Amino acid sequence: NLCPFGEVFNATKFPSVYAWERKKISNCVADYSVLYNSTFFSTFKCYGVSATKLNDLCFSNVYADSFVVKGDDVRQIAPGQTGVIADYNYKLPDDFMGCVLAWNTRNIDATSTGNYNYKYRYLRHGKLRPFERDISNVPFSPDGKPCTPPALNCYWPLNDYGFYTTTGIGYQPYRVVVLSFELLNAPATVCGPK
Amino acid sequence: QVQLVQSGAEVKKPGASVKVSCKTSGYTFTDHYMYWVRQAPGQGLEWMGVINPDAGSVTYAQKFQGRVTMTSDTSTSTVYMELSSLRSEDTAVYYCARDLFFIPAANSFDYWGQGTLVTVSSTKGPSVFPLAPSSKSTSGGTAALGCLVKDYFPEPVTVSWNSGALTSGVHTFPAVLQSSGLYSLSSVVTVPSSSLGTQTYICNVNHKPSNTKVDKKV
Amino acid sequence: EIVLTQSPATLSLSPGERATLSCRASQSVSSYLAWYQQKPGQAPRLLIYDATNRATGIPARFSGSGSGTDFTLTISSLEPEDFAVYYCQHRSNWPRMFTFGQGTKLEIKRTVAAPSVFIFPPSDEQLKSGTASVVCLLNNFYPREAKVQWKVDNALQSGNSQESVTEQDSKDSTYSLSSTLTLSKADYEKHKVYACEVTHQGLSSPVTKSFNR
Repeated sequence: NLCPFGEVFNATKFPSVYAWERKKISNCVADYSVLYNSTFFSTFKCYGVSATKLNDLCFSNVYADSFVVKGDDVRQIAPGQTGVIADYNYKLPDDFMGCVLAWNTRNIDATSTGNYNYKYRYLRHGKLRPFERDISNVPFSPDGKPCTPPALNCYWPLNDYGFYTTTGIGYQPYRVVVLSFELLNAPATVCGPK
Repeated sequence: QVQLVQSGAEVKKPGASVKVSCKTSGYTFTDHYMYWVRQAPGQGLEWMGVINPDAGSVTYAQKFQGRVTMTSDTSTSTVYMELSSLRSEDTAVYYCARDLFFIPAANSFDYWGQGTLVTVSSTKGPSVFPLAPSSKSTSGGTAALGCLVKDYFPEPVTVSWNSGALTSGVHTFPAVLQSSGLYSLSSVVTVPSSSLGTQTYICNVNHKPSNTKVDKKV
Repeated sequence: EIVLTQSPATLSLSPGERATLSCRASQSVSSYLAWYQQKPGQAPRLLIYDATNRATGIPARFSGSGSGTDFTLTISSLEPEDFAVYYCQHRSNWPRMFTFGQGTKLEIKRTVAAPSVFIFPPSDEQLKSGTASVVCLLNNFYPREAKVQWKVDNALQSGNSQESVTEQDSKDSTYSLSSTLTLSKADYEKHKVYACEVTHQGLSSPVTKSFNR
C-alpha cells in the first residue's frame, strides 16, 4: 500500500533533540515525490546517494527521525559536523546514506509570549555514537560523586531553547526529519512506484 | 555489562546442517547490528554475516550465498545461524559479534561471543602408546619421556604427569589431523638422570566423549 | 573486493620497544579501518576503530593512524599481555562487505638458544598393531625455524612426516617441536639406522641423532 510518510511530517508535535523519536517504516510502496515537488523544505541535503536514485533502489527498511533544532543548528546535523547538537544530542555517522529534511515552523510551533517547551543537552561525559538517544536527567559534574541540583560545580544537563517569534531568521524553530536508508541484501520490502 | 553467551561444541557429518545460537544479554536487543564471523585453525576470518534483528533483514557473503540462512527472535533475544552443505573445509570456530554503532549505521565489532568449535568427521576412541627413554641419548644431565597418543577424533582432551604432580616440562604439542581422519597428540617431559626409575612417570588421559582413561607407565 | 595485505606477518620485538604494524589495501579506500587483537585461545578484541579513534578500555599505549592507502598501528610501550595476533578490517559501503587481513603475530625477542635434540624409538607395544611411528623432539629454541628431516639410510624423506610446534612459553620464551614419521610395520624392519637431522639457525652444524635397533 501507500507508504506512511505523511504521518512523519504532518504530526501534532515533535520531540526535542535530546529525546528524538524514530520510526520503523517497512514493507511499503514509497513514492519520493512529495519531497521534490514542494519547496517549503529549507535544507534538502541528501548524503550517500542522490535524489534521483531514491525512486529506483529497493531499500530494505527505512528509518525516520524528528526533532526541533535552534534554527542555526541544521548545519551541525550533517555527516561530519561538530558543535553542541551533534556530539551529545544527535550524532550522525560519516557514511550516512540518507536525506536531511528541515523546514521552518515559526508560526506552528512558536508563541509570542514564550515557547519554553523544547530543551537540549549540553553537558555529558564524552560524545555520543551514531543514532544514539540518551534520555536522562541525572545531574552533571566534571568528576564522579553524583551531586544535588543545589551545588557549587554541579549543573543541570539540559537547557531550554527559548523560541520566540520577534527574532531574526536564525533563532527560529525548525523541524528536521532525518531519513536513514538501510540497504541490506534482504528481500525487498520498500521499492519505488510503478 | 554486555556479554554474548553461545552454545557448546557441535560435531556434525559431511553433508548435514549446523544450527548454532547466540544469546544476547546486558543491552537493549532492539537497536544493534549483529554479525557472525568464523576463524579457521591457523587461517583468518572472512565473511560478514550481518543480521539486522529488527524484523527480518539479512545480508550474507559471496562465498556463502545459499549455504547460510540466519534468523532472529525478538522474544528470546537470540540469533540463529543455519549453515547447510557442510564440506570438509568448514571445520572451524564460529563467533558472533555485536556492532559499535546502532541499526542504521555500521562499524567495527565491539562485543564478541565465546566461539563454537564445529568439526566434520566420525567419532572413535583414543589409544596410549608410551615412548622410550633411551639411555644412550642422555647427554646433558637430563633425559626425556613421552605418552604419544593415537588416532582419536574428539579433542576436549588433556594430559598430565603423576595426576598433576610434576609441572616442569609439561609441553603438550597440539593435535594434527592425520591422513586417516582422526587426531593425534603428544606430551613429553624432561627429568634429571639421577631420578631415572625412582620417580614414577604415568600420564593421565581424560578423553570425555570416549569415556576412556588409560594411564600407562613409561 | 578490497584485499587487505599485511607485509611483515611476523614481528619479533622486545618487551618495551615500539611496534610498526602496517595494513595496506588494494584500492584507495577511505579511513574506514578497524584493528583488532586476538589473544591465542580467547576471542578478538576491538583495538582501534575508524583508524584514528581509540575504543573503550584500551590503554593509552595503543595509538593508530593512517589515511587512504597507508595505515599504521604503533604501540608506545609493549607489555607482556600485548603479544598476540593483530588483524585489520575494512568495511565496504554498498553491499555491506567486510574484509580481514592475515594477522601480524607479535612475539617476544629472546636470546637464540640451541634446540636440545631428542629422539624416541617406537615401543614394541605399537609394533603388534602396525603403523610404527618414530618421534623426534626439539625443545628450547627461540626462532621458529627448524628443518626436521629423517635419514632413511643416509637419504631424504617427505610426505609421511607431520610436525607440530607449540606456542612461546611464558617462562623462558622458547618453543618446542615434535615430528612424527608415520610408516608401516613391514617397512620399519627394512632398515636399522634411523636418524633425525636438525637444521637450526642457532646451531653451527646440523645436529643428527641416530639409534640402532
